[PDB]
Amino acid sequence: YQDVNCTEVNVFQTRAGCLIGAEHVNNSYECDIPIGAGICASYQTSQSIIAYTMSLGAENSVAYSN
Amino acid sequence: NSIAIPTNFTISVTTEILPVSMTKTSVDCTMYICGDSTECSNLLLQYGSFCTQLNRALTGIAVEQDKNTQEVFAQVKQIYKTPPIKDFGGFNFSQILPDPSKPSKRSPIEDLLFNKVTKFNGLTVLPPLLTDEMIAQYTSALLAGTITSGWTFGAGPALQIPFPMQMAYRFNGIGVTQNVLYENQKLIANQFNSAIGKIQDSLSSTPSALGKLQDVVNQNAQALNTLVKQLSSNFGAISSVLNDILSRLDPPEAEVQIDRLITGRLQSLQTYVTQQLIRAAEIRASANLAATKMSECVLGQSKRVDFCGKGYHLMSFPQSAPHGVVFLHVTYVPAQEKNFTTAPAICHDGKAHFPREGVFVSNGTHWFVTQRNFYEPQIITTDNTFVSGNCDVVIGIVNNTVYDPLQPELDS
Amino acid sequence: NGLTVLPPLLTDEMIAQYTSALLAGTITSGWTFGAGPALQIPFPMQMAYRFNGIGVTQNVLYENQKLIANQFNSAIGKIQDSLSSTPSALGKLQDVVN
Amino acid sequence: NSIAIPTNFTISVTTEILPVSMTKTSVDCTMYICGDSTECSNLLLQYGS
Amino acid sequence: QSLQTYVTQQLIRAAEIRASANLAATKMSECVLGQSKRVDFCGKGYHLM
Ligand SMILES: *[C@@H]1O[C@H](CO)[C@@H](O)[C@H](O)[C@H]1NC(C)=O
Ligand SMILES: *[C@@H]1O[C@H](CO)[C@@H](O)[C@H](O)[C@H]1NC(C)=O
Ligand SMILES: *[C@@H]1O[C@H](CO)[C@@H](O)[C@H](O)[C@H]1NC(C)=O
Ligand SMILES: *[C@@H]1O[C@H](CO)[C@@H](O)[C@H](O)[C@H]1NC(C)=O
Ligand SMILES: *[C@@H]1O[C@H](CO)[C@@H](O)[C@H](O)[C@H]1NC(C)=O
Ligand SMILES: *[C@@H]1O[C@H](CO)[C@@H](O)[C@H](O)[C@H]1NC(C)=O
Ligand SMILES: *[C@@H]1O[C@H](CO)[C@@H](O)[C@H](O)[C@H]1NC(C)=O
Repeated sequence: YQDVNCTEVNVFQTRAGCLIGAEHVNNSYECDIPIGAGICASYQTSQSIIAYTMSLGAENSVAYSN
Repeated sequence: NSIAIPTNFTISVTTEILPVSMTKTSVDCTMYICGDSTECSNLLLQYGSFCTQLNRALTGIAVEQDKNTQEVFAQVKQIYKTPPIKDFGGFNFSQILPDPSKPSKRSPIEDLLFNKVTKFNGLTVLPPLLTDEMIAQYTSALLAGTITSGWTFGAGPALQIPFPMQMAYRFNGIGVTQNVLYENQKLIANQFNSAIGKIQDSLSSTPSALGKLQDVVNQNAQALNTLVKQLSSNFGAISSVLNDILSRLDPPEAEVQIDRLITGRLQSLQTYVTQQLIRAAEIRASANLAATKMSECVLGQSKRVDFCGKGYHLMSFPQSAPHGVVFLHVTYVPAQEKNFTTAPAICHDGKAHFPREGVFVSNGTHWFVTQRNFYEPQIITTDNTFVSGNCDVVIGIVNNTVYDPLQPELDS
Repeated sequence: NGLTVLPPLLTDEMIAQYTSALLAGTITSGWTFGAGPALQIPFPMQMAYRFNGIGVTQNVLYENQKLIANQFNSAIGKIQDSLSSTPSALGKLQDVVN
Repeated sequence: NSIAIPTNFTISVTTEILPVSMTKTSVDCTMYICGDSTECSNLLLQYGS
Repeated sequence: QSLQTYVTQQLIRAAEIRASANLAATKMSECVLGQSKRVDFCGKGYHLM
């Protein structure tokens, strides 16, 4: 539901509104279904719909020197 | 027979801004045209399916904007991080790299840009998919990669390389030998740093530098305002609000008046959406131009003249501004020049002698061969002159002597 | 019926002076006049750079200067003839106007 | 194992033609819709902006 | 209705004319002001001036 503060309608709240039926995983993977405002959702294993925080690619660092 | 070869250069840094996208909006037909009404909705029902392709077009525009930002910024696979000890030969990027001590991780020029640039009838604004800190992570990745790696992170794995050697190659790519860098490191460093500082001050003081972002926002708002201004006009009817028409009349003619309002508001919605379609087309053109600039300009040294700044091209750095990108192109410009006398060949033993790379200049009484973008003269030997023919057919040949490094050694 | 026609800001003399500047620059300077200060150069040396830029070496130009000059000139003349005779030369513009 | 190399050249000069700007017109709204009239302006003030 | 169709058609025409104007600007900067290497951008054959 878009933009409702969701006191008036599992339940999760975010900048885009509140979505019902999705467990907020603290992890982060490649985006599957764009939800909005940096959060997006997928269907992953029991097998459930989850809504997590997008990733930007695996971190890296190059051993620069002179 | 007169050639003018520059004897001194100057680095330059110039700003080019391109808008990427716009606001993702949406408008509900029934709530705008007949909000909280029953007779109005019944009358609107018999207009076929006009107000579903409106939402179709608007959703197309919104998802398109998300695609625009994605392809403009998300061209790096991993996320690189700049080294912990910054010793870049003398160059000072402290004004473009994100400062950790900042409250929000955005480098000072990005902060300057963010500061510089500044309803409820179903009108809804969906929020963008990417968020500004994610955009900051992308541009920091691009900057760290192009500072430690070079162009090699956009053609495979990212390979490290010092920074003075990277600029040695970036000169050697525009026909200037690299010894000019390795001997004017200090001068070039100072010109680089002072140029970036001037960029900060110039765009900070002058507030109309980035107008071609602000304009976008402005005009969008105007459209929306005009839209709501159409809910207070009576389009040739009795009044401008449904409740008064219903209360003060009967259905046999309330139907007619409501029909008039429906036609007027439907026409206003149609004009709004077609205008948005044309505007989105032009903004997509500029988004594709930004993507090409980021590919051929930020990830490589380009030769397409005046694509990447007036001058020969060296480097570029991206920064993000609200709904747009700003590039800082680092270019090279020759400054001080000098007259000389030029000659296309040198008949030495009867054979001509053309130069492999470099023109044949002279001051009053001595002939030298020098490269074509920096006065650096060497003596003429058989290591930079190749022979072809006999000295007849050229029009302009000039006698001289051409040294030979092997003669004195064989004369031991 | 309220159908005005504004006049263009630049006038055909102004754009004629622009294109004369571009021509005189590329004839006396080369490409060095679009990347900073304008630097003079003969014309055969400029043609030698143009030739050297596409793989062919320069001695071909400095030894076929005469022949290349004749080919250049005759080609320009036939351009004058071909776009002078044919009626459909300027079609790309005229459609716009129509 | 056979290669064919040229031994002579020829210079061409091809013309190429591009539009740049169209005609700058402008049309008044009320004068076109209907001008030199009163009922026009009175009735059209309520159509919108 | 007549005015609205006229102006929308004009907007689309102006858009494609702007596309051609940008193409001409790129050709004049990259080809008149510089030697080009990207084929068949500046006439069939290798490009000189
Ligand atoms: C409403 O939304 C805001 C988020 O901005 C939140 O602080 C607040 O807890 C929500 N509920 C109420 C009753 O305001
Ligand atoms: C080249 O230009 C700089 C100023 O931009 C000057 O300080 C430097 O001395 C010049 N080089 C020579 C040999 O004069
Ligand atoms: C780099 O530039 C900044 C100017 O913003 C200066 O304050 C800082 O001292 C410089 N740091 C180094 C290592 O040169
Ligand atoms: C070039 O330098 C001067 C001109 O200032 C000239 O007299 C001289 O003959 C030329 N050659 C050398 C080695 O100085
Ligand atoms: C340049 O022009 C002058 C006068 O026309 C002529 O005498 C001279 O031979 C020319 N210089 C060369 C190298 O051909
Ligand atoms: C060049 O050398 C030959 C023989 O030494 C001579 O005939 C010719 O006149 C010379 N040309 C000049 C300009 O000295
Ligand atoms: C090359 O082509 C031209 C065309 O007329 C011709 O005149 C010339 O004799 C040919 N041979 C050489 C060696 O250039």
